Amino acid sequence: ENNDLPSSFTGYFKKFNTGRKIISQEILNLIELRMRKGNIQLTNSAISDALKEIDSSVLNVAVTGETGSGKSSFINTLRGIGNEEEGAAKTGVVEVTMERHPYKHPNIPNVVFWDLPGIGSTNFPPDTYLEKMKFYEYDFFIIISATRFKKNDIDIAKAISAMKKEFYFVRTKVDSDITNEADGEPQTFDKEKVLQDIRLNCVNTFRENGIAEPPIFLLSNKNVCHYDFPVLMDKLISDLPIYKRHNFMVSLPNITDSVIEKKRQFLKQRIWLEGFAADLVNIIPSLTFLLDSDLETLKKSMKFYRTVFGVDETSLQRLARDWEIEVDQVEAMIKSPAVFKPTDEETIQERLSRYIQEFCLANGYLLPKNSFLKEIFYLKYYFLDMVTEDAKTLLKEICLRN
Ligand SMILES: Nc1nc2c(ncn2[C@@H]2O[C@H](COP(=O)(O)OP(=O)(O)NP(=O)(O)O)[C@@H](O)[C@H]2O)c(=O)[nH]1
Ligand SMILES: [Mg+2]
Repeated sequence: ENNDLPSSFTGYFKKFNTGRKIISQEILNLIELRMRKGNIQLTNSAISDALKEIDSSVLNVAVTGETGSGKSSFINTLRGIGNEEEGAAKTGVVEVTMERHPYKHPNIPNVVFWDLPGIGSTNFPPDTYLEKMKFYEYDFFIIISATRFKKNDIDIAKAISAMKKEFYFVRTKVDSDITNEADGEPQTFDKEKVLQDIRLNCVNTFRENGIAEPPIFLLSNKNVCHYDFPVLMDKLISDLPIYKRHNFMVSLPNITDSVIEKKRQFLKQRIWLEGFAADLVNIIPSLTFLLDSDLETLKKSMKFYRTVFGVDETSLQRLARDWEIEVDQVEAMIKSPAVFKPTDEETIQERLSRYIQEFCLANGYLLPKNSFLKEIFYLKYYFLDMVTEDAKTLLKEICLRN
């Protein structure tokens, strides 16, 4: 195929949708220009900066609404926390306080959810409210409502729109409405129709009050991944500057296979980046000896991936708790927990040695003839596929246990 490095390096990213790239074209060109000239110190530095930006990226998400709107369950769902685990948002807690309480993401501390007090329980008018709540500090400004449209909510929307700014409308408890129509309306019932009506009623409420009509999302916290949740996350990511997508993408709850699959694609681009900033070699990866200086990097990488896909230690026992079984049985459903557990069958070195042969037999080296990433990186790809698979497996169990 292509025996050119600069060319092969950037040729890799065309394997992802324009919106699922984690680095801009411009930045990608910078890296190539340097690489083209052969200036190794500068191309490593360029990549390094690019990853520095991605990581240091901070994300502030503001969520507002009246009590019982679903505001807590929402924020907790976006953090992978139960509605009662230590560090969860509680109802009316912020309302009484009358002050915004932040909630850093457990694994991605750079992602912050700001639970804002319902304007109803504050002696602040719309504009003063936003002012006190520091509106221009959030990347996202969500307004959450349930079945009844609150007059307060309307005024806030009216203030933001009149301000020429944007916000998202997350309507919850849609499940309640579908169960009510099904009950009283035997045949004249249809979730698809009920859904449509609820949506057009939100649309008009905004139009009627002279609001520009924002992105609307109907959903249920008593059964996420079922309605506009997947769409909600796609929209949120799409509205982000490229460099901020990575951190928010990997933070997202693993509610569907697509979310999970989208996470893997992002990380497959990070490995490639790390692989090159680390500099290529001419020795076949399966013929290398793994140093402890490497086994660590790989143990650290595995802990991160596992956490990102919710198949780590905590997440596991948490699931054992629900299903009333034990972690063991759970770890027996997936593969990643075993990787670093010494068994009578083989030692770490022996196992990782095999993973590299299998990976390259199935995927070949990803570069031009006699060019290779350092072994340590092919293993990350391997770990990444294993974790992705595991998350998917467990997600099936979660649903298979209704
Ligand atoms: N059926 C159903 N219930 C929901 C949904 N979202 C939240 N709830 C329910 O509402 C209760 C509490 O909602 P919760 O999110 O705590 O309220 P809150 O909006 O956060 N209060 P606060 O606004 O003060 O933060 C729980 O009983 C949960 O069943 C939903 O989409 N469908
Ligand atoms: Mg709350």
